[PDB]
Amino acid sequence: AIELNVGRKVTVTVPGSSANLGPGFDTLGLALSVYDTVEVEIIPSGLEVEVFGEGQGEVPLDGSHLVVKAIRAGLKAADAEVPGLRVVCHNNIPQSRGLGSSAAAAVAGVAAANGLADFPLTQEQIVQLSSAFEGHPDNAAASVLGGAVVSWTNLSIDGKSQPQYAAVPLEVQDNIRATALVPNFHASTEAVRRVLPTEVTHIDARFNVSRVAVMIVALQQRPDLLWEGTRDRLHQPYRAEVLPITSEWVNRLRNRGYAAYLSGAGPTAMVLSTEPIPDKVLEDARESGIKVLELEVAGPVKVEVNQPHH
Amino acid sequence: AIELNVGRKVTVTVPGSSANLGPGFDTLGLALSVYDTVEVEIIPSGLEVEVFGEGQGEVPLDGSHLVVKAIRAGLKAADAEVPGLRVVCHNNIPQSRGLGSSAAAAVAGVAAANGLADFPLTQEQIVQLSSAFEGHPDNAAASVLGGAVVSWTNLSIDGKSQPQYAAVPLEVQDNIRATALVPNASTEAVRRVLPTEVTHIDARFNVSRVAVMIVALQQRPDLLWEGTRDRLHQPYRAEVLPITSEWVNRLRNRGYAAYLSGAGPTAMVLSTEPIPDKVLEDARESGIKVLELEVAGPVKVEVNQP
Ligand SMILES: [Mg+2]
Repeated sequence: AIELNVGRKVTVTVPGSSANLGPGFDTLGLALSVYDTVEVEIIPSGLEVEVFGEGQGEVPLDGSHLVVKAIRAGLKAADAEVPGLRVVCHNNIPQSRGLGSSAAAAVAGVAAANGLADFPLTQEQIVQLSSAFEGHPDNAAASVLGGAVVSWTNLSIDGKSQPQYAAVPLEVQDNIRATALVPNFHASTEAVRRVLPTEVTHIDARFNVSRVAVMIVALQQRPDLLWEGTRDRLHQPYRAEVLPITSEWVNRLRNRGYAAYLSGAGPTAMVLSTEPIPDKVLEDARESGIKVLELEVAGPVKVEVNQPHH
Repeated sequence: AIELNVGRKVTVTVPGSSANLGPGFDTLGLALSVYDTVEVEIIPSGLEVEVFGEGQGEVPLDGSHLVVKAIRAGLKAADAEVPGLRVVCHNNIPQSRGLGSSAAAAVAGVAAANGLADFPLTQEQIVQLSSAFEGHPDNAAASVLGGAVVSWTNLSIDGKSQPQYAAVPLEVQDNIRATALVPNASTEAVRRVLPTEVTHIDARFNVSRVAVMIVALQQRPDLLWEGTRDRLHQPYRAEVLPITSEWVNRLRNRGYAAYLSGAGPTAMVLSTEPIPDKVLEDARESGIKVLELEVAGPVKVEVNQP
């Protein structure tokens, strides 16, 4: 293993992301313009980790351990080692709201480690390493690649064998935007997959196959089809049971023609459009205690090298 | 939840520990005179965690997340809340070498949390909390109570929720010392070798020897040798840990009560007189870092700023 020098420092800016996008359960992801910023500096000894981003008076954020584990895993894959690390995080991605906070933290750490080692790893390797941690693969890929992505896993059966995680970028039309409606409750709990059935009808499976295909063309060239492409029968009807309020916001929005869907497993409802959502709709959400984020589709994780080369 | 004051600071000193002690697998534990120091201070905002203690040029140490996890769980149990934490660790307990570094970090965090919240927790609660992170109350209880301890990881209450962890102090003879032989290995998943079943006769053996061991620790150090014999984990770990198993055997073949500390790779010897240099230096040649330890007292918490 090559030893990296004291003073080497990078600054990683990683976007959050939204998964599923309606019918694209465990496969589609969309990077969003809300960011965690992770500075990593090689120091002579010790591990120093700082995490900031919570409101005044509130309890400290999560993910510091996740960023560290990801940095370690990246350094290993880069065949590099360090005598010491200082890690400083400014996290703006809302956590446990279905906006890809954990996945982004893993991506930041792998990408930081890669930058520190002068970038020996490929994008494909970064997607592999970051996806293996806590956050889902469709989120991690979005945070790495930017834009909209298709992701998939090959469960290697010879034998253990960690799964392959792969992803490819979609083209997104430049005028598509994303508006998040983020409720307060840290719920949903991990009982949103205990609600997913073991069996579905062939007809419903068929339905999702065609609507995910429609969603992909909607994203790339037909934003008038976003409403059709965000229909789902594989996960949202079941999760609606657990998130009755989020479901009412999605239904209300969809009934008015908005391409609304459940962000990941919730409770955030996301709306994709080419025009801004009307003020009255957004202020109604805000008065109800729902945070409104008027976001852009984000580009890829960015790694800036702070320490000059000589 | 009650909000604790900004500027309150505690300093926790925690001992490492040795588990099993031969036959007392997942039960016996002994606190040892090598320490971690954890300072925790409530600050206005954010989380700041620092861990130091590795040698010059070495990769940084583990356990910073464990200490934080433990502090959180201790704050929850104390029904306390904080706006921010500064956590600084100086660790001397060698990690992944059977000397209870992980468990001590958990103990440090819960104890720091307890002290920050003005000590509303009982000793028994602190054992429960800190043992939960490891599933190894023998190490955890040792670091909390000090001395030697008997712990029962069982009461897996009940089907299914959080198992209860408890322990009680043994009184150790004052002239009993511990000499650790640390290979300067430790590849994990070490229950490869732990079988699903074992013969009633081998089970018979350990039950009698852990009992001999308790008496040996309390009043008869001449029985340490007999008390440290095992047939429930050490012959199986001997497969994955040779050199360790050979240092154990050639020490037991002389006048010495040697056992596998935790799961290894450290070999530990309990005795009442110092081990001869004419054997220690023979170990230091073969890559072994020799550590002469005493039995430690309980985790200590200083409130350095009210
Ligand atoms: Mg994963």
